[PDB]
Amino acid sequence: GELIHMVTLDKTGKKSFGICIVRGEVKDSPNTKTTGIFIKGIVPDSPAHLCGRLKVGDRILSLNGKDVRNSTEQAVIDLIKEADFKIELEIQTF
Amino acid sequence: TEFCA
Repeated sequence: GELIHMVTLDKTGKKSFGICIVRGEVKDSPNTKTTGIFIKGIVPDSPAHLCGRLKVGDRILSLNGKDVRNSTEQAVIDLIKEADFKIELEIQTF
Repeated sequence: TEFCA
Protein backbone atom coordinates (compact mmCIF):
# COMPACT_ATOMS: atom_id res chain seq x y z
CA GLY A 1 0.00 0.00 0.00
CA GLU A 2 1.32 3.40 -1.01
CA LEU A 3 0.70 6.82 0.48
CA ILE A 4 1.34 10.46 -0.32
CA HIS A 5 2.38 12.51 2.70
CA MET A 6 4.23 15.71 3.57
CA VAL A 7 7.68 15.99 5.09
CA THR A 8 9.40 19.21 6.10
CA LEU A 9 13.18 19.18 6.51
CA ASP A 10 15.13 21.93 8.25
CA LYS A 11 18.89 21.84 7.71
CA THR A 12 19.60 24.42 10.40
CA GLY A 13 22.94 23.43 11.90
CA LYS A 14 23.63 20.87 9.17
CA LYS A 15 25.63 21.03 5.92
CA SER A 16 22.77 19.88 3.72
CA PHE A 17 19.38 18.21 3.80
CA GLY A 18 21.00 14.83 3.20
CA ILE A 19 19.17 13.45 0.19
CA CYS A 20 20.59 12.10 -3.04
CA ILE A 21 18.15 11.69 -5.90
CA VAL A 22 17.80 10.01 -9.27
CA ARG A 23 15.35 9.89 -12.15
CA GLY A 24 13.62 6.54 -12.06
CA GLU A 25 10.60 4.51 -13.07
CA VAL A 26 8.22 2.03 -11.47
CA LYS A 27 5.53 -0.04 -13.12
CA ASP A 28 2.15 1.18 -12.06
CA SER A 29 -0.27 -1.45 -13.29
CA PRO A 30 -0.13 -4.38 -14.74
CA ASN A 31 1.02 -2.55 -18.75
CA THR A 32 2.21 0.98 -17.79
CA LYS A 33 5.09 2.74 -16.07
CA THR A 34 5.51 6.02 -14.22
CA THR A 35 8.68 8.10 -14.19
CA GLY A 36 9.83 10.45 -11.49
CA ILE A 37 12.36 11.67 -8.96
CA PHE A 38 13.32 9.09 -6.35
CA ILE A 39 15.38 9.23 -3.17
CA LYS A 40 18.41 7.05 -3.95
CA GLY A 41 20.41 7.72 -0.82
CA ILE A 42 20.25 9.37 2.59
CA VAL A 43 23.23 10.89 4.40
CA PRO A 44 23.73 9.54 7.94
CA ASP A 45 22.90 12.02 10.72
CA SER A 46 21.50 14.50 8.19
CA PRO A 47 18.05 16.13 8.55
CA ALA A 48 16.61 13.58 6.09
CA HIS A 49 18.04 10.73 8.18
CA LEU A 50 17.06 12.14 11.59
CA CYS A 51 13.58 12.89 10.25
CA GLY A 52 12.88 9.16 10.07
CA ARG A 53 9.90 9.69 7.76
CA LEU A 54 11.84 9.59 4.49
CA LYS A 55 12.86 6.30 2.93
CA VAL A 56 15.20 5.31 0.14
CA GLY A 57 12.92 4.53 -2.78
CA ASP A 58 10.37 7.24 -1.96
CA ARG A 59 9.36 9.48 -4.85
CA ILE A 60 9.30 13.27 -4.58
CA LEU A 61 6.12 14.69 -6.12
CA SER A 62 6.64 18.36 -5.29
CA LEU A 63 9.09 20.63 -3.49
CA ASN A 64 7.90 23.78 -1.72
CA GLY A 65 4.74 23.66 -3.81
CA LYS A 66 6.54 23.10 -7.10
CA ASP A 67 5.65 20.02 -9.18
CA VAL A 68 8.82 18.00 -9.86
CA ARG A 69 7.27 14.83 -11.29
CA ASN A 70 8.93 15.40 -14.66
CA SER A 71 11.91 17.47 -13.54
CA THR A 72 15.53 16.64 -14.30
CA GLU A 73 17.69 15.78 -11.28
CA GLN A 74 19.65 19.02 -11.61
CA ALA A 75 16.45 21.07 -11.69
CA VAL A 76 15.36 19.61 -8.35
CA ILE A 77 18.82 20.19 -6.86
CA ASP A 78 18.75 23.82 -8.01
CA LEU A 79 15.31 24.24 -6.42
CA ILE A 80 16.59 22.86 -3.13
CA LYS A 81 19.67 25.10 -3.14
CA GLU A 82 17.44 28.11 -3.79
CA ALA A 83 15.52 27.37 -0.59
CA ASP A 84 16.52 28.88 2.74
CA PHE A 85 16.87 26.36 5.57
CA LYS A 86 13.64 24.46 4.92
CA ILE A 87 12.02 22.43 2.18
CA GLU A 88 8.57 20.87 2.26
CA LEU A 89 8.40 17.62 0.33
CA GLU A 90 5.27 15.90 -0.99
CA ILE A 91 6.39 12.27 -0.78
CA GLN A 92 4.85 9.10 -2.22
CA THR A 93 5.99 6.08 -0.21
CA PHE A 94 5.60 2.35 0.43
CA THR B 1 27.04 10.16 -6.04
CA GLU B 2 25.81 13.16 -8.02
CA PHE B 3 22.58 15.05 -7.34
CA CYS B 4 22.68 15.37 -3.56
CA ALA B 5 21.59 18.33 -1.45
